[PDB]
Amino acid sequence: NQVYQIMFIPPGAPIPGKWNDYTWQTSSNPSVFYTYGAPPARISVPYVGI
Amino acid sequence: KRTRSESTVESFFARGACVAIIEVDNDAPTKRASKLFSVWKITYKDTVQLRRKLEFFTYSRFDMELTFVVTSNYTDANNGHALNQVYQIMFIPPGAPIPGKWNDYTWQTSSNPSVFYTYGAPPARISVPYVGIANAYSHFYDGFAKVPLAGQASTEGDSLYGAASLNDFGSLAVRVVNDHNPTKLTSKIRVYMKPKHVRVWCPRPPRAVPYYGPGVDYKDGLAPLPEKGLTTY
Amino acid sequence: KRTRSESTVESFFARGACVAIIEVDNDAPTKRASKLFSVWKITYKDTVQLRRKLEFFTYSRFDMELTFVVTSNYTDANNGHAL
Amino acid sequence: RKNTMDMYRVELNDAAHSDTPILCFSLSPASDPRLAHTMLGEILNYYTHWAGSLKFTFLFCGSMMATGKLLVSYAPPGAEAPKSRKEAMLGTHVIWDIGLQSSCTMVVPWISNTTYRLTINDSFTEGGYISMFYQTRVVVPLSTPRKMDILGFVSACNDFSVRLLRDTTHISQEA
Amino acid sequence: INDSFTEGGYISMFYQTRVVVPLSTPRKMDILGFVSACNDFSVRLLRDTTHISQEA
Amino acid sequence: VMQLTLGNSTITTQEAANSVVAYGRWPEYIKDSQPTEPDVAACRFYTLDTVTWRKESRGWWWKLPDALKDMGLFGQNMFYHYLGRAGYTVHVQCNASKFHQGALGVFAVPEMCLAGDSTTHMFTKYENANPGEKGGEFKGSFTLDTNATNPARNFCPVDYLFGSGVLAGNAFVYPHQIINLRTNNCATLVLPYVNSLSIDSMTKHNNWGIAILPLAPLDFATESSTEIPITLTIAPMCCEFNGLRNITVPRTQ
Amino acid sequence: VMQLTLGNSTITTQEAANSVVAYGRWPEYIKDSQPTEPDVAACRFYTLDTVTWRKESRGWWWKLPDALKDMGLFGQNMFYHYLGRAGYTVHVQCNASKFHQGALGVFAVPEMCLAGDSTTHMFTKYENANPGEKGGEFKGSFTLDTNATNPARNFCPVDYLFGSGVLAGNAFVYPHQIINLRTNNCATLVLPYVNSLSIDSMTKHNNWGIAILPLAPLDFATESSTEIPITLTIAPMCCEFNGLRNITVPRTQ
Amino acid sequence: VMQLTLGNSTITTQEAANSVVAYGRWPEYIKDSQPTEPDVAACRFYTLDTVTWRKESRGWWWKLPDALKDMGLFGQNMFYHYLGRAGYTVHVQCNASKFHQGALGVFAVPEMCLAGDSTTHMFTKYENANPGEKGGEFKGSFTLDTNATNPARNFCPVDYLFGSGVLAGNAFVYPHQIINLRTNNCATLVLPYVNSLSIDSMTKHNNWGIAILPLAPLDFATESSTEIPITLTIAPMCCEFNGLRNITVPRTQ
Ligand SMILES: CCCCCCCCCCCCC/C=C/[C@H](O)[C@H](N)CO
Ligand SMILES: CCCCCCCCCCCCC/C=C/[C@H](O)[C@H](N)CO
Repeated sequence: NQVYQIMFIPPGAPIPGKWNDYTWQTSSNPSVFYTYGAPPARISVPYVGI
Repeated sequence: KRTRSESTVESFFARGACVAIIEVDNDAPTKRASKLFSVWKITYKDTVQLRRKLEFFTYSRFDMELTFVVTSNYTDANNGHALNQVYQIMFIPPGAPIPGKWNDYTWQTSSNPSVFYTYGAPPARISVPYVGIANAYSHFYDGFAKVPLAGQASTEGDSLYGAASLNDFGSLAVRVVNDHNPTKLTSKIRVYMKPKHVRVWCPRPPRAVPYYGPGVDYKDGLAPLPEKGLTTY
Repeated sequence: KRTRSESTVESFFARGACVAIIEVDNDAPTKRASKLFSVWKITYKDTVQLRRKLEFFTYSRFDMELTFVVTSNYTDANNGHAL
Repeated sequence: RKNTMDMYRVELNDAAHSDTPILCFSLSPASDPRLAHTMLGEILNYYTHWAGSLKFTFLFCGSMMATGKLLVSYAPPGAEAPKSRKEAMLGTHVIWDIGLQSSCTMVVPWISNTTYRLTINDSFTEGGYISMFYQTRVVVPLSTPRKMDILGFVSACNDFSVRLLRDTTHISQEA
Repeated sequence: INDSFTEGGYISMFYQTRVVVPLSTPRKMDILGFVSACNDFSVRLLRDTTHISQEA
Repeated sequence: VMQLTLGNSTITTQEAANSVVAYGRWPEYIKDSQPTEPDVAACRFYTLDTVTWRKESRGWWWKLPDALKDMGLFGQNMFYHYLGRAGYTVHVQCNASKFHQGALGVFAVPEMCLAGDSTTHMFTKYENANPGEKGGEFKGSFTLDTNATNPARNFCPVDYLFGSGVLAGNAFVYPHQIINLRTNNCATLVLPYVNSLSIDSMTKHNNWGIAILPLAPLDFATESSTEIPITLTIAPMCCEFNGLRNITVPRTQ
Repeated sequence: VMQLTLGNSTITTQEAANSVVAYGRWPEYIKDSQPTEPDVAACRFYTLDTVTWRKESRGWWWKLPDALKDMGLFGQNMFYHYLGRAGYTVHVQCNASKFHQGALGVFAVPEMCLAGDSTTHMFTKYENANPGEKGGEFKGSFTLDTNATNPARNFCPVDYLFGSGVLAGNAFVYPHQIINLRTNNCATLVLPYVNSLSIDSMTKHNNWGIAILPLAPLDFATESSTEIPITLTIAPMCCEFNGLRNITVPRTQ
Repeated sequence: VMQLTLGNSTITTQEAANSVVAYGRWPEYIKDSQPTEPDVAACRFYTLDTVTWRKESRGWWWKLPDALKDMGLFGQNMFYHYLGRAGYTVHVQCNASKFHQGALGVFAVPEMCLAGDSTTHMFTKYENANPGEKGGEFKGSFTLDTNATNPARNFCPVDYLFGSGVLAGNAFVYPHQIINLRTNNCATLVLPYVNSLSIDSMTKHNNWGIAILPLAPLDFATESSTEIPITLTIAPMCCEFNGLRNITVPRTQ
């Protein structure tokens, strides 16, 4: 079974360079973990326009 | 425009962050090169994101949520498929037995909290309250556990700077409870820490150089500032 | 500093502990060496943690919760996968 | 005397006064071998954190004619363990007057730098030391035993509490 | 982040007349700069920093 | 114009810069929510070794209550009682004339942990991490102790890293004062007791650190060299001691 | 000074140590929430065989109501009625002079199960697990019965294990008394009925055990040997018997 | 039965003889008609060197607050503060059995001046007039020191002269206690501060003297020799210290 990670990178945040680099620690970056076969992941975000 | 709702301590710290990855293997016991069970000492200093966030203040209080994200894979593709895996994560507080074998008495969980996970289920999540012996968690300790005294032998009374007294918060032992599959399987569990009800005291400046060890030591990379002209915009 | 909330009888005893492991096999009945079904006599004395905890007192009353953690595996890797 | 009855007794004689300690041990109920096997130690072994004061009692099992004076001192943490009565009398202490009372109880105050102490061997939460010395001597008349044993007991106070339940280190199982 | 969309302007420091010192006085003098936020300062959209790294 | 009167000691100055109370709280005794209280017998000013400020000076650091280990009754009570609690009043004096140049930054750091000089982590010994009344010095760069046979086991503070891997510019986050030779020749700090416990050992744990950094270079007229004495006078406040026992004699050398 | 008056018996002593009521409850008759009540006819003191205390003594143990099986009306009612219930009053007498040394520990143990001497689990017979008025003795070490042809099928109590694999030091958890020869030469215990049933068989189940251990060695002046009689006098309380039937004759040998 | 609880110390005895408060007044702090108050930190019992009572013993003497010069915080405050004031609680322990004989007289003497051993008047040095914790001994006769080259400069107490040219029988004028081995094995005295000044130096002046005399010969059964330990435990009361200054280090030898 496969597990997928989807990480949000806001402006100015590090861009992952390798598959297992520090940027995936998700210290402050919102992240969603999905397990194959589960109902599709859903998230909500408010108005974030400057 | 102020609001200051996302700048609060709760908002700043209430974010999941990976602190450790525990690797285990499902294989025949006769293969001494395989690790059937693993033990990891609980600590946030193995990472850099949450460590940097926490070191912004000298003292803190908070409850914790632990999340265990489990993944697994095969070491070969010529042996069909294996059965569903079940994982056991046991908490070992200070003074409790450390498992020595994959199926020893320590796994009976007579009084040790334990979590059982079935592969494919939503990641296991648990909550723990403040368990600090002191009145607040300390991220820095300017002192020694043992103070050498006059007349003592040179081989006694020695302790590392800061040592660890309040930091002895137990360990986690991870194993597979299912029968050993004929084909070796490799599993990794990511531990995510999420603090709640965070109160902080004694703010500290942000770290400037790379972290080297649980302490404040540094060896290289001490030139973070780049070059820029004095009168250049 | 006293509280004495985790030192109560409920807190001391309200903890899950493994007492027995029942092993079964899925195989052809013609193989007399395989056990298609198993029978286990209910008792807490097969272990040592819960037995030691319970023997702290001569008499006791309580309700019980049983949890069954099931695991399974193959005896071979050259026969694809089972249902 | 290990693993028999004799380990439960401490010997005393009518020798001349000496500053050599009669008894010595460390306030580590969950780690010290002499206290880890007591009910207090066994209960503490099930928990990671503990707090509160303790009562240490000593009973004299000599003859009626036997009389004497003894000192029981508690050295707080962070100091070199007492090596003689002179250092012992610098801290909290009690006088056992054998001849008026056959038993003496001493209360260990909760002198600690942390809210709770750990049930493992660590210098972070040292509980101090407890020592027993002679005051003058044990005095016995003619036709009286010259070797007399005393019995020690340990108990928890009303403020004692434990937390962080955990497995013990005195339990094992095959396979 | 560095973008021309939200330029904050520039800050510059110039002489007005000069630095005047009498005899037997240092002729090279240093000044120290400090920056702080005002009472109306606020932030949002928490994100990871760009001054942090970890091996592996 | 400032007058600090405490116990049987008094310090009068006419070149002060008011004062800052760390975290806005003065030292106070433990509230309810046998103790030993030396009171005025210990709550008085003691003068530590005067240091010299030169053009090449990189900074100085002291630990508290470590610096008061030998200051009479306070140190005696610390070595006689297992646990203790007390706030501090720190006074830094740096005399200068109208022809002098420079500025000092005084920082009161809680849990002032300093980086070691050895490859092994936290390998500094107690005897080198507790200098005493003499404090220590800051270095301009990181030097690695390669003496494997006999490691120095000393700290290796770096001035621009503040000795803890943090840029010196951010050191102002801590309670701090600035002694500018053109406006004031002395400064005062009030540090309340800071710890995760109400009381703690006075020998195993250090509560505060005092860091004096040369925020601006020292200069005088057109002379090629000049020296300025810097004096550090510290007084304990709300002394409380607990757990009387045999005297503790920390190892030296 | 103590006087225990019960039924037609009275025990007077002037060297007692007050008394302890096990679990803080005196024996009482069954409440509502044809019975036979011998009353004073059975509720009286009976003296068991006096034992000898020597330097090599390891301890003694008795079972109740087993020890009263032959004590007149109480035993007759136990053997005539299927079920029964009764508390106990235990009195231990150990006379000594001012020149004697030693101490005895009297422990009242509910469900005093003792380890067997055979490899087979719980293989002790009824005839050896019910000594009667003579009780038994404790051993200083565990001896394994290898007589496969004719196993002894007796208990193998160990003094420091309390006979049940538990350190003797913890035996004070049970209701207990200490007879110190320098303060008191006798002790008394009050044991209420303890069981999971309101009434239970008086022949299949034993309710209490009395263990006398030598907490301190026995010595006298400077003599090389000395002996002290120890007497155990027990009285049933609140006797109740039920299920009248033909007399029961337990097997012997 | 007596229990003396003071500071962090407690003494329990069952062979006391009540107690006598010297002059009928307990120690009290100075009334109105910066001070240092160690309180419980100093007001506790300290045990002095145990002495041996033999058939040839002539007596022992100690000086206060001299005997407490090395007893932790009390001595530290005495050597750190110029002036001081404190009462004393003295406890003398002399264990004995029913077969022992003898009696001790404990006398609390204000201004206990002792005769010297030299022809020159008052020629004893400070180092010999201040023995410390070890006190001194009484002699059975007066011996004149003829060592002109190196005079001993020590005291020459005489038991029957009380060391001051006064018959020992009149020594009971002072506050006193009698430890009779057949009635009590210990005694207690409460000595308030006595001087012509409210406060006085703690190093130049001695406030009290404790004299232990063998009022009756020591004997035991029919043995030819016997020894009895005598313990002297002293606690300061209402400690007050004044005039903080540099530590005083009295000369020795
Ligand atoms: C794993 C967590 C993922 C979190 C996803 C957060 C992304 C937030 C994106 C906000 C987008 C706002 C909607 C777009 C607005 C308009 O289309 C643009 N202004 C015009 O292109
Ligand atoms: C299978 C059950 C797992 C149960 C997990 C319980 C672990 C409890 C750990 C408590 C950790 C407290 C948070 C850490 C505090 C600070 O970071 C330290 N004082 C500084 O390192």
